[PDB]
This record gives sequence, C-alpha cells and structure tokens, in this order.
Amino acid sequence: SHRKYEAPRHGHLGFLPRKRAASIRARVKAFPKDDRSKPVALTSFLGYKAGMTTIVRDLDRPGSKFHKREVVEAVTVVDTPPVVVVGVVGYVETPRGLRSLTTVWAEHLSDEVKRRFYKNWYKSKKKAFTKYSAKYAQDGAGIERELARIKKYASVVRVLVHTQIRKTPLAQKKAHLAEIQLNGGSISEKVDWAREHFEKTVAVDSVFEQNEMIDAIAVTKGHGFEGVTHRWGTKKLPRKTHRGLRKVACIGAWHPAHVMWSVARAGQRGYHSRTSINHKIYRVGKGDDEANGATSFDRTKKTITPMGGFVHYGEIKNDFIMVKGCIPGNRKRIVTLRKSLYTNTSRKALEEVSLKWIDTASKFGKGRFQTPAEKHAFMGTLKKDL
Amino acid sequence: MKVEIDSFSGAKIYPGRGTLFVRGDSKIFRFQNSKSASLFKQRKNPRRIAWTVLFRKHHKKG
Amino acid sequence: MATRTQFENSNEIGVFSKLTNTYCLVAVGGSENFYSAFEAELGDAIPIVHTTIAGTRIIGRMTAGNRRGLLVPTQTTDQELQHLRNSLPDSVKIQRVEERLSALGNVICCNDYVALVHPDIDRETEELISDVLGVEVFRQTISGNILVGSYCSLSNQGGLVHPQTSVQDQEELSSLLQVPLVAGTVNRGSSVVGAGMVVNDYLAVTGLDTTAPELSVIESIFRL
Amino acid sequence: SGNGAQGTKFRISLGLPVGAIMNCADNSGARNLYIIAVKGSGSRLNRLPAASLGDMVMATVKKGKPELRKKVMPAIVVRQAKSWRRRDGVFLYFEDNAGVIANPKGEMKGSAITGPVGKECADLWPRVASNSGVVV
RNA sequence: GCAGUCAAGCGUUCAUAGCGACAUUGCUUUUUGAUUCUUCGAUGUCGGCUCUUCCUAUCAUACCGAAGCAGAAUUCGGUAAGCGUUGGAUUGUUCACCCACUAAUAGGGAACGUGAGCUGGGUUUAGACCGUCGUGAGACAGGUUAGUUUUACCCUACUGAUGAAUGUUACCGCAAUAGUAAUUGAACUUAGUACGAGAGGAACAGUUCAUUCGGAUAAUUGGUUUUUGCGGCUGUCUGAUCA
Repeated sequence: SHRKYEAPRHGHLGFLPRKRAASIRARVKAFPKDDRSKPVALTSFLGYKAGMTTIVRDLDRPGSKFHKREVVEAVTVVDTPPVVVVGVVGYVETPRGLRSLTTVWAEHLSDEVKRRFYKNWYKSKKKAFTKYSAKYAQDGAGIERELARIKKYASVVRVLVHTQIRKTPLAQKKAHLAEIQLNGGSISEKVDWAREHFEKTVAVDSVFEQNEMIDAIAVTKGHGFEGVTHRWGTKKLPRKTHRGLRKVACIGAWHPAHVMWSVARAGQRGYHSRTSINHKIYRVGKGDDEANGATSFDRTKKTITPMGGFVHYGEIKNDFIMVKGCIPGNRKRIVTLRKSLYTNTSRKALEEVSLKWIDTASKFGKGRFQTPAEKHAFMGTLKKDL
Repeated sequence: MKVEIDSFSGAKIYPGRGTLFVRGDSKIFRFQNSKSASLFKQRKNPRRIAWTVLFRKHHKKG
Repeated sequence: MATRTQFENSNEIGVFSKLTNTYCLVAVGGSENFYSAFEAELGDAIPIVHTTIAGTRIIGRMTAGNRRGLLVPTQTTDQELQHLRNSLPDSVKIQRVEERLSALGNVICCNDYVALVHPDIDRETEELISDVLGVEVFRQTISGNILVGSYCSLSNQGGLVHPQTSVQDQEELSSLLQVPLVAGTVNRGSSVVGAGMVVNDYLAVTGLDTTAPELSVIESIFRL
Repeated sequence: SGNGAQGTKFRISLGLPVGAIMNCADNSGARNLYIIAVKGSGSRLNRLPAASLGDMVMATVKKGKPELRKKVMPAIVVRQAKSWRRRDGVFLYFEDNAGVIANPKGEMKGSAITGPVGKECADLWPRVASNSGVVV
C-alpha cells in the first residue's frame, strides 16, 4: 500500500542524532576562508548572552511598502567583556587533517584560566603553570625555539583566548578557554601579532563593527526527555485512542523487520549545537561609554539595561553586541559570534542601519516606564521619602 | 515615533507595545497591556477603577 | 488632453493621484512611464509631490483638497506632514482632520467654490472644512450613494457623475453647483466615476481602457 | 494576493478558515457570507485553507436576497477580528469579521462598505479603497 | 496494464509532427484467473486514521529536443525522483462522483506496509424485523437494526543516557565515518514591447513578497496559570470585629 496522502516528513534528518552537546560551549566547526592580504585580525569572539529587547528603527528598502518608515524588531544583547589572549597554536596540514604541532602559553595566566584546569579549585595546590612559567627565567630560548618552530611550519594559526568572567554578572568565576583562528597574511606576522598580544585585551570594536553580518554558534536551551510529538512536531492522534494518544502510530512496515532510523522516536530535546547564520549587528556598545541606550533621536541618557535589570542575568556593565533577531541558546550561555563565511550581497545585508529607539522598560512585568526619572515624573510623589 | 496615551488607564504606550482595538463604529481604542484591555471587555467604567488616570483626575488626587 | 495612464496595472488613477490647480499629489509606487504623462504635459507649472498618506498607497482616496487647501487624516505621521508642508507652497492650507467617519477622499467632493460632503459627518468637521478650504460646504448624496467623492468627479468648469442617476437631481445640482453635469462612465463602463479619473483646469488623466466615446464626452464636458 | 491582485500583501494572521461565516459589510443585500476556499492557499495534509484580511475568498451567501443564494461567488475580507501584527509594531484587531462581495477581477458588487476597513486591504484592492469609508 | 517493430490509411498537399488498421514480439506481477507448494496443537481478516521508506511507467517544478512551434496555450519525447502531490459534500468503503483551491492535485510497493498503534463504520457468532423460497426446522455475496477487541517487565531494532580498561588527571583540538534541506508561486518592472493582418500577447536579468518545509528562540502579542500573588463572592465553622 502506498501512503494515500503523500505529505511531507516531520523533522529534519540532517540534524541527527538529536543528543546532548559536547559542552555548554559550542565548537566553531568552520572558520572564514583566509586571505593573505588583510591586517591580522581574529575570526570569531566569545560573548555571554543576556536577553532580548525591542528596537524601533527606520526600514530603508526601495521597492518595499515600508520604505523610509519605522519598524520594530527584536534584538538580542550579547554581553562582552574584553577577551584576553593567553596562547597560540599552529597546525601543520597533514593528509589526515590539521595536526597541532605545538602550543605556546603566555607568562602570567590569570586565576580564571588557572581555574579552568581544576575541577576542585579550593583543595588544589593551584600549581598549574608553575614549571612552565619557569621557562621565562632565561631569555625564553625554549619559548623562542617554539615560536620559531611555528613560523617554520604551521599552515594555520589559532589563538587561545579566554573570556573575563569576573566582569560578567554571572556567578561562575571560571573563564571559558577557546581557540580563534586569525586572518592576517604571512603566518610569521600572525604569530608575531599573537606574541605581541599575550596577556592583552581584545575588544569587540576591533573585530566586529556596525551593520555587519555575523553568525552565532551556541548550545540550544535544553528541555529534557521529550516525547515524539513536541520533539518532532508530529500529529496527535484522535481522542478515542487506547494506550496513549500523543505518539507515532505506525513505526515502520513489516519489512525491513527493524525500526528505521528515519522514523520519529522520543528522546532528548534541546542542548544541541546550533549554528545560525546571517545575523546583523545593530549596536556595538561600549561600557565606559555612558548612555548606551541613547540614539540621535532618543537623546535622553540611559543604558541598555532594563529597569530592574535583565531577567535572570543582571546588568550589562561591559561592551555588548546587539544583533537582529533571535539567537540560539538561552540566557547566561557562552555564545560564540563568528564573522560571516561568505561575502553577502543581498540588499537585506549591506543595509546601513541606525536605530531610533531602544526599549529599556522592565522585562519582568508589563513594563510601563523606560527610565525611573520618567516613572517619577509620571507617577508623582509617593508615601515614601517625600 | 509617537507615544500614544492609553484609552482606559491613561498609561503611556511605547512602540511595539500593547494592542489597538477598533470598535465597529470606527472609534479607535488603545490598550497598554492585557489588564486595561481585559477590563475593557468587561465594560468597566474607568472613572471608578482606582488606578487609572481618569479616576485620579476625577477626585483631584495628587 | 485626456491622457491614458495606469498605476502598475490599474485603470484607476483617481485612487492613486490627487489633481488640483496649484499642486499635484502622486503615490511613489510606479514606474517612469507612470510619471511620464505628468511630467510631459505639466513640466514646470505645478509641483508634483511624492508622498504617502497614513501609511497607505491610495493617497487620492485618503485626502481631499482644492486650489487653496489640503486635508489629511489623523494617522498621517509627522514625516509625511513635514514633507507635504515643505514641498507645497505657502498658499495651501494643510491641516489634519479629527474625525473617524471616513477617509477624506470619499467624503469630500469639492472645488474652488462649492463643497459636497458625506451626510453623516458632523458640524465640527464642516466648520474646519469651510475654514480651511474657504468653501461653503453643502450636503448632498448622488442617487443614494453616500460616498460622493467616489461617485462624482468635480471641476470648476464641469463635472462627471454616476451613470444611473435621475435627471431631476442632476438639474438640482446644476442649480446649486452652477456647473453642467453629464452622467457618463469611465474605463469600459466601470460604475465608479470619481476614482477612475482626476481632472483640473488643464488636464484630465484617465485609465488606459477608457473608450473613445467616453473620452470624447469627457473632453467635451470638461472643456479642455 | 493571488491572480488579479495589485500589490504584495505582507503576511498577517489567519483568522477565518474554511467554514467561517463572515458578516457581509456593504449594501449588496447579502446579509452574510460563507467561506468555502481561499485564493492563493497551500496544500498541507489535513490543514484547513484559511483566510485573512486582504485575501480573496470564494464565498457563498447564506442569508439576504435569494437571488444571491445557492451560487458560489468571489468575496474579499475587509475586517478580521483575529489580531495580526503590523510591521510598525502594534497588534490590532477589529470587533468582528467582515467581507465584501466582488467579481474575480476585484471590482465591487455593491456601492459602499460600512464600518471600518483595514488598510492592509484598501492598499491591496483599489476598488475596495474607492468604496471604503473609514480606512484603518 | 504498459511498450516496441512492420506499415496500409488519416492528417489541405504529406505513411511515420501527431495518429494508425490488418498482423507480430515482449515487459510487468498494483487486477483477475489457474494451481494448492507452507500454515487448520489458529501468521488477527476490509477500509479510514497515523507515520517512515523505496519504485519509476514523471502530474508539477530544473535544463532541454521535435511540431501541422508566429506570440500565447498545447502535444510528443530526453536526463531525472531532488522536491511536492491538497480542502470538502455522499458512501463503511477500496472504487467513484462532483464543488473548490492549486505550480500540480502522477501512479504504485513494503505479509493486498501498519489492530500488544488506534478506530470497529463493514463483513463474519449468539437477539430481532421484512421480502422471497421451503410443508416444516430453517435458507438467502438480499435489505435493516443492537452487538465483550487481551499481554510487553524478556531478546533484537530504534531513540536518547551512562560506562571498566588502556600510567593518572585535566584542558584545547583534528577528523575518518554516518546523515544533510530547503521549496515553489505571485505582483511590479521589462511591457501593451517582441511576435503578430488583427484578435491577442510572453520571456532573461532586477525588485518586493508569499506557500510548503526546517531550525531556533520569548523582546512584544496571545494561551496556560497552585507565585493559591492580590482583590471579590457564596455556604458553613471559629461568640462578634480582625484574620
């Protein structure tokens, strides 16, 4: 028998197996293709996701109905302390993949990447990178031997960086260590730049900029063990069913006498690696820059942190990337922003956007006021202080 | 960008927030939240609802 | 000259254009051949202004005006109003209208002397219309149609009305308006006559499918 | 949208599936309408073809003048009462459903349309804009 | 059921653009026969629902070839299943028929896929009614009505989830290999142009959107609401008030 109503599948076979991720930090599987012309810059960056807020901008798109006219959008604000470099690592291209030949770590690692290496920081003697940091007692001839071996070899050069979690209003205290490939020409220049930037800040005004398309790689919000209907979007069965309705009714045929992998089963939902491409930056905001949330039309001094703070996160007091639309992963996750892999000429991209109004009312109720000065102006004086 | 005042409560309604309602005689109604809307569908008089602006103008509050 | 023009496929230009004696209002969404019929025969006489009204692209049926004025609805943004205030001269009187009984294009059928409006619209609107346009506002319905801007085109020379219309009401409007009226159609017999075409002292733009027996009667009664 | 429509309608919410009985909103003598299918819809197993403001439905008439009954005609929705999102931010909705009877080309059967009319439709069907009273 | 060859004829004229008699050679195993080889110390038997996969003999879509291809539309064919193949009235229906949308509403397999998945409308137990036949008991692939559908805790499969051991432990990685995803339409514009006697009347690039699919999210909007969070209301009990 054939199907009798030849309808699409449910779900996607390319997103398989739907299991838990490797970590809460999602691997950047693919870095931008290098060109040996540009100055040395990074390819990706590590932020922590805060939460969303409403944006009013001016849609500017000829041929549309809303040309030169205001729209609202949702943006996610991802929080960014400046990320500090601690080491570099070169890869020799083999016929079995880019095998790492060496790694060089910097001199004075901070206590966060010193905390990454212990499951138990309190009991431990904190003795990671003592005997390695003894290699600076000389002029670094071992260390210069290592970097000369990278310059002699090592087709592609990735740089070990880490977040500064102590500036982030989380409660983690332990930074996330990661690699980011560089894009400069002449790999000697790459590893010279990385040598010059040991224990140095890297701020997002250098990597990212306004209007640019970025991708975002993160681990999905997790939801436990989930049955076959909300996991795969499958139909519920009619109400008259015995022994469970919310199921997949026919699993497979009689033959093949096994259950095919392609039928939908019940299991893990969430906590997957997801890459999401072509997200557009609307703000790159600086924490030392007061009045993040003002704009040329807004003109009243306020930051982007909503009244009462971001729900379940805290208060942005750092740099921040502020990107169009939803992003994978929930709040307080390590989110990896990436430069786009292809030059996009799409007229949705390459649009010079500039905001008009940033929402900063509370996200913890139906917020009615943007600034507490405006709440005090509207609501008047109270039973409290005066 | 306009900031339109509410119809029931007198609240200020920032863009992308709230709802709008069109009564069949083409009078346009604006609601800040689900509260003032779901009191408007109960046909409540705003002059006797204690937290609206229309009440606190009715009795010279403040 | 009755010039054949289409708004991207539409035989109705009166939905999309507003033709007065000192200014002309056009919608932005058309090719260069749509503006060819305007810029060829007008050229350097009146300002032609690209605008939208209240976020709509039907601006001939949302607004109403004469040589002396222009009336916009309430939902028009301040950018559109500022562009209309900047592009039009200081002789025109531009003012928002505070009513929710229709859009202004289908209420008002006016000219330099006498106005005709919707019957249900109120005195507080009528005072504002007679103040801004400087026009004595009268209240009449053509043959039962409560929308007189959709079913009557008016000019200072003559005017077109609804095809199924009694002769007695036409003679009453000839005694009142003091212009001659002839019941005719537009665009191969479409019953809507106000939105099928616009007119002023120099020009009468119609759709492409308006026939030559219709076109000859139009160019005779409007006397171009 | 569909064949005979001027303009592209940005997607709004679908609040009138097959079977819905809207209130005919003009002077054409029909007292109500009845959606039987939606012009431009899509094929998905066991899904109802639903309509919205601005769309063009195939409708019949269940009341009114008996000359209009028992014949399937085109009709066009002008009020929705299931709230959608305009791109300038606000969610709005009308008090009740509605529609106007028309030919396939979009030319209006009646003369004047009563009550408000969504500007999502007045931009899209010009003839409805001509016969409209209140827009938005 | 599908496909060839031959070729008399049809097709203004012309066997073969498309058709094709009279004959003749096959493929198929979704019909139905023929047989009865396994199963009668029982493989649960119709259909709908549900969901996955495969097959092309391709209805649509991609690129093309022929024409009795001027344009439009249509017909016949090639590579191709990648991707889609619908909403309803009646019937238990498979089948069918209309209404209507659509780009299109192509045809099939998988123990006539699928009942420890469902339903049980049908057929096929026991009650009853009628017509017919029979002397009667009863008989009707004749019609109508009411009629219990059991078990998974095993092994496998699949879906997720851990895990000993390779000196320990941690951190950053590489990649074999396995899967894969996007889809189609409409409007403006080209353009009332080309091609056309006229009637009619496109396409390529560009723009803006939309259908179906998919993956995510929660600012806003809607739902849920045992924050029993705040308010109110009933009946009764705390002597009343308060709670």
